Amino acid sequence: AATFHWDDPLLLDQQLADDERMVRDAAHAYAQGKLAPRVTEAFRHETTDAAIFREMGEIGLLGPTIPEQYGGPGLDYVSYGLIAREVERVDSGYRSMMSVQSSLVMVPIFEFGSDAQKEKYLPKLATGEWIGCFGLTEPSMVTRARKVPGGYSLSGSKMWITNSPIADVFVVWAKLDDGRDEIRGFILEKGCKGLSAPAIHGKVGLRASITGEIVLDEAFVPEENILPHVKGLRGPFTCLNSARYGIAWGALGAAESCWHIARQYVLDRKQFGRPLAANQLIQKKLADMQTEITLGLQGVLRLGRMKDEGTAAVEITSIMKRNSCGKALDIARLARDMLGGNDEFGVARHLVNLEVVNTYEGTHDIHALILGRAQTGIQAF
Amino acid sequence: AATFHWDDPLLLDQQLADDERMVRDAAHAYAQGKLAPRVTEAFRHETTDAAIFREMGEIGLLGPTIPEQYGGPGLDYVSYGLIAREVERVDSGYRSMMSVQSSLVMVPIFEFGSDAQKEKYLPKLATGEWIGCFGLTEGSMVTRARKVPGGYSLSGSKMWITNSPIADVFVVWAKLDEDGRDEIRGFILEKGCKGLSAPAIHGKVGLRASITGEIVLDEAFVPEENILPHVKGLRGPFTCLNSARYGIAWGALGAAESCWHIARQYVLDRKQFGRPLAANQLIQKKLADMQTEITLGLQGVLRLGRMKDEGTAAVEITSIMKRNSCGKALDIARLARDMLGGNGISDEFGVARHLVNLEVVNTYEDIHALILGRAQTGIQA
Amino acid sequence: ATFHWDDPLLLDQQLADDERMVRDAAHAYAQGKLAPRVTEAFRHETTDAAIFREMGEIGLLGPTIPEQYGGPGLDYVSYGLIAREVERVDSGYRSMMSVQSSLVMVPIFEFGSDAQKEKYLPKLATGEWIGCFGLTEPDPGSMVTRARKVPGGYSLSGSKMWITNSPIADVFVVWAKLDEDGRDEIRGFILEKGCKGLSAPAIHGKVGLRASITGEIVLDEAFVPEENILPHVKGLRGPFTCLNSARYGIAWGALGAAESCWHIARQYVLDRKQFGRPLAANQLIQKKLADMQTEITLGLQGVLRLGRMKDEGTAAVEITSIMKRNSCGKALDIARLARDMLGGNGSDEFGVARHLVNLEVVNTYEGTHDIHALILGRAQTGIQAFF
Amino acid sequence: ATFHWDDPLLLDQQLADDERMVRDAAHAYAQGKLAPRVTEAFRHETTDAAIFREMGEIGLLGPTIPEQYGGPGLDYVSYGLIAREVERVDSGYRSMMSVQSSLVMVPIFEFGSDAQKEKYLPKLATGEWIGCFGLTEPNHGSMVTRARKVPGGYSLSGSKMWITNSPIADVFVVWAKLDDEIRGFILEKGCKGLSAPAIHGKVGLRASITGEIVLDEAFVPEENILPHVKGLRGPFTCLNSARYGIAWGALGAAESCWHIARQYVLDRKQFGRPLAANQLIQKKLADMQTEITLGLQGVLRLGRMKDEGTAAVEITSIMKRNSCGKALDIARLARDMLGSDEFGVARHLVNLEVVNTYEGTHDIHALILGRAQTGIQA
Repeated sequence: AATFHWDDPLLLDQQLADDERMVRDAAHAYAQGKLAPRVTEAFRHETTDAAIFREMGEIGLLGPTIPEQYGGPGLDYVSYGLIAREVERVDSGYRSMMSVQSSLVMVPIFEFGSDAQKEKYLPKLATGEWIGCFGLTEPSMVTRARKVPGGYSLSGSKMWITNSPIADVFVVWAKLDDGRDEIRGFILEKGCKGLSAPAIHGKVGLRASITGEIVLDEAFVPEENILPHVKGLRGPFTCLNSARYGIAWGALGAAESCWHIARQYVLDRKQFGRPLAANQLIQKKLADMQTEITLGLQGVLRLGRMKDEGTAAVEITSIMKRNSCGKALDIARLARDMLGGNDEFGVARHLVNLEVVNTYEGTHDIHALILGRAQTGIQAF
Repeated sequence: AATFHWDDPLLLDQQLADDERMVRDAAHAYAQGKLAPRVTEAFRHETTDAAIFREMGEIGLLGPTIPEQYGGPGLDYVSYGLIAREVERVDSGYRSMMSVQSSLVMVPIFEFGSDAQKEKYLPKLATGEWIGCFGLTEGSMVTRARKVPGGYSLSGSKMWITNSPIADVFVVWAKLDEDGRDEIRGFILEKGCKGLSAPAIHGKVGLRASITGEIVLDEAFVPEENILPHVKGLRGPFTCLNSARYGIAWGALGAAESCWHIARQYVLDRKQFGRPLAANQLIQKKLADMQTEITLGLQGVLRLGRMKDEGTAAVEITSIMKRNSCGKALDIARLARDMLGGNGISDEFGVARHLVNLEVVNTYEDIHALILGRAQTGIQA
Repeated sequence: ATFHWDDPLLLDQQLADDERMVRDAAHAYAQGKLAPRVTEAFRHETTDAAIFREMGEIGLLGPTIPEQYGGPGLDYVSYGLIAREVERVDSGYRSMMSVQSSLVMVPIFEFGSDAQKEKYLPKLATGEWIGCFGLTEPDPGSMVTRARKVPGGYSLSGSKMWITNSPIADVFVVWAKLDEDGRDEIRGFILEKGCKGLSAPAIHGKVGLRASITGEIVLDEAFVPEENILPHVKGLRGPFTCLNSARYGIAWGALGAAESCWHIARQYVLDRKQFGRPLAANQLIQKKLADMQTEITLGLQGVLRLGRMKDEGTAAVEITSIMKRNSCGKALDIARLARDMLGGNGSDEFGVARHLVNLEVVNTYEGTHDIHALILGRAQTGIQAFF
Repeated sequence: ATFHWDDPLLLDQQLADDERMVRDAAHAYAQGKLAPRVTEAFRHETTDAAIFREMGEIGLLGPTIPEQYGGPGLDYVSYGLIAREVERVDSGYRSMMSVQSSLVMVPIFEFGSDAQKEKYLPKLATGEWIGCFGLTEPNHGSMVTRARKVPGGYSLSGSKMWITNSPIADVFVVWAKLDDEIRGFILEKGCKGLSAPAIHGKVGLRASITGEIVLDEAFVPEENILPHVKGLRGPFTCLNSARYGIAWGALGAAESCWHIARQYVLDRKQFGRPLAANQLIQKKLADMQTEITLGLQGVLRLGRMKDEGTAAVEITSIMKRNSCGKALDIARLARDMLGSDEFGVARHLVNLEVVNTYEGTHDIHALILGRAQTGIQA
């Protein structure tokens, strides 16, 4: 008769290749060892210790799928997932910091940049010497690029850019007018005249990470700084799609923490002679947590394997990001409502983080509509 | 480059061996061909239909995991599930009939029986020549076996026994006191044997397409050669139930898919405000939830099926999958029912049949939440 | 003061003495005459047309219709109360009644000529004449039933589907488009049983509402004299006023079916044991019982207050959306809750299963759960989201 | 007739003229004085005991207490409308007020001596004296805080936890065992052996100052024990009265979330139109509207029943449980709609998460109600 691992019912551990398991082990060791002791004060006062980029770099956690050639650790998509799951187990803020370097900065430069851009930027982003941000979202994009001698002059604002006040490297999307008017990507650097990055304070969720603007006022960008190999929606969206995948895995790490913190709490606490764990209702909730996490992980894992094999279409990412974020939130709320205080209150932190996460990279509802269109051939917006 | 399959987002078809695809397609052809034309009649009138057993036996779908040595098709657990899903895709009542034969009759005989019992019973059960049934419901059981000359005499009633009013072979579990210990033992019986009655139950709300009844034991004589020698206690009926719940977890997903596909076609065909129903955001969200929940549920039963084939699967996992599958199928059936208008005459009101079937299935035994609550906490409620 | 678990807010004390007496008479009739019928009627899909006369005699047909025309001249609160008592037994019987009242008597009274009113209403009040309402076709703006002017009146061709009472109806109120002067508008026409070109075949093998006979209305150039056209309404206003009336009684009725499933569930857990303990003492069971009580209790406050506002003419049509959506949704959740609490498979308790399939149709008829959400959303925002 | 999206059942029209005045009085104060404070007060867990002064001035404290003792002599419906308007701004503010009214003034008025009543009620009423209520103990009816008879007459030892208002209280209503039964004792700021230190770093209710009560053989003069209550009836009476106020207040918080969510979807655009054009959005809006609309009928009728004398205690269980659960769901719906003023919702949300869980995580009101239906305890 087989052992039952309640904490891994389907033995995900045995579904992994050994280098994958050991990437997971390293990320785990790092987050629990270096981020967990930081998290309570950092979230409380809204502090980001940028040395974190430098830290994840040293052990090869920045841009996991980027080839060794360009300074990356040359890992697969399953490994990218496991890393994100381990970092978010501690805090979603720290997962975002990492999501931005990997998917929103390193990925566009690798996929759409020339050989010189890749050689100049990727090695230093891989180590965390250089910190990246990604400028898409604005306060139908308005930000413009006008051809000038030597390159391009950019004007417009981006808003809600994580990493931007501390960023070395900016991947900015703007419309460039041929007679056709299309979306292009540009690489900018800290120090470029016309480039501002004011910080943003007061966030309710993701408070462990720092966010800001990118303000452009005729910021000169040379010819060698336009991403040569992409035009239109493809650029920004390939980035978002990569990020959603890590977010799919990450939210599940958050969900596991809440689940474990709830589980221990009811083992520990008592009402009317018995530990809370004796309660029938309590056991249904714990069974719900375990079930949804268990299925979610098979979901993201399978997506990882398909992405690795090139058989994964983009709508699968809607399923998993929507599912992980939605279920993680449900689990955080269940866990929250199981607590009677006003320490094990890390749960309250995970909860407000997940409230934000479920709102970014596409709402729960817009992902539903993506699946609805793919099922019906009818757009509902 | 990779195409999306709304009907199989994760490409489960590609996660199978061509072997298991052919087993799946064979069961599909049978069920759509032979069972589907019957079902509305059989459900509405709670008809007694037995020719299904030969039909599935001929094509080697009865007792899939029983070796060829005893007339079985020697298949694995993954293939069992695929067959069960395909039968339930038509009706849970038919899947039920088939579940008794394979899991609750051929399985205990094969596992706990003597060689002679195995060659007497299994090959006739395998072809459907003999219809089996399973007497458990009435650890604290009241049905009793007494030591007598040349064997045992049995007394008691078994309630809600599917296939019983038409069975040729009865696997009855009764308590036997001997030497001081009062353990649980299993017994084989045959049709038309003195002291044995199998009267029917009519007027069921669900599972109507399947004949159910009682087993009535009035000091019924059983030879020594008919007591299952290799099991006493819990492990006897538990083994069978575990096997059945594996099949059920797979089967409920089939019924869930029927409701989903029916609801999807219906909202594409039906128009309101000059516009297909499928154009509505509210409709699309529902279709996204159905697709999500089935897709994850199918990865769940796939993994478990692979884990059983490698002896890596603890019994608690089965509780996860059976609970999830049945739960989610019912929600989906309710979602689909609530999406339809009109009342009973169209094909789409196959949803209503599936619905009441699943209401029975979901409450037949929250036994599984508790099993899992205890597996996590150690504490029983 | 003590607790009434069955009536926490003592709704019984919020009623007027006449309203209370009207309720007890509806209770006495439903329990005495309808309860003994319902199990076989539902199982065999039989409707005893004699029910309509029984209902007529005691003033349950067109409760709000004036005594001039045979109605008992009662207030809206009393109408609701009547619908709750009938639906306590079966939604199929409440259906029969709400059709006669809101979908037949109401439109003739409100829109008809003096001549039509006196010709039709008294016999619909006694139940001598059975009515049915022809709007739904195989939303009303996309209607294809067509009336065309001929010498002496109109010719009607089209098809109506899922029409309760139609196979046994003496009176048919049929909605059809008529191009006239400038505009193609919706008109209501009265038809009698026997009329040439008019057929009402029954529909058989329903999943829900099996206790009420339902059918079609098939018009094949059926002649309608000028005297049979509702003179005093055009367009959506016609069908809608009737539906608003029907939804009000449906919103009260559904709480009746909810109450039955609640009472049945509670008695069951009082009787059954599990692991040596009465099912009643389980915590989760008590949570479900508390949810049922709460939703019913609040749902009743809602429909009563709606009842009051209508009687004093302060109620807008949107408040009917709230209470129809709420009563039906909550009643369905409660029916599902009760069903999931029982083991077995088909007895007295599987009266719940009857109430359940009934409520599944009810939730789906006279505007879906979602359609009423969208009426409410539009009223809150000024932006229509229907299409 | 005209439809009122924001008051579909015309609750205005169900209230007496003086009841509508008291509501608006509380509304005016809340929006005028409390709303401009709340963001900073909440964010930095600062409380301004001036609120007691301002509420006492306009008679919002102990609203059901007779004019004879300095209260406004109002009815239960009025208390409810007051709770609702304060919580509309913040659950923390409502909490401080609800302690003053239901957990201090009510037991003194109900169980006290005429002299205790004359000393404390008037100063509590004006908010010159700030009160608090000592029942809940660190780990725990069967409490451990005990009174033993000394010479005239009592010595109390024990601890009480999560006590709102304590670090700023003038008056302390403590429940202790004495033989063996539960009794209430009045202590005042200054009594030797009595300490009320603050609890900092709360997730929710951050706008109400909270603390503990530590009694180290604190002496209570014999004149200070409540003479007219023994056992469970004492603390329960206070809790039942407070639950009633919370039942109204939770709806006020729910209303703000609904109104904030509504305006947000009206103001914000996506794909060329307002969010409010989305079907998924309108259904949420319709649910919020329905549950609030119904919840209000429920607490209004309960109010009228209290004023009549026709309400058992179990009804308060239905309404508190409903109001808190529904308010919390609505707050979460509202949170999940937002992409700033609007984030008043996140504050209402953390408040409602605390408020819903305050009486244990095992749903005591379901059981009270289940018991009441079956006759069989859980």
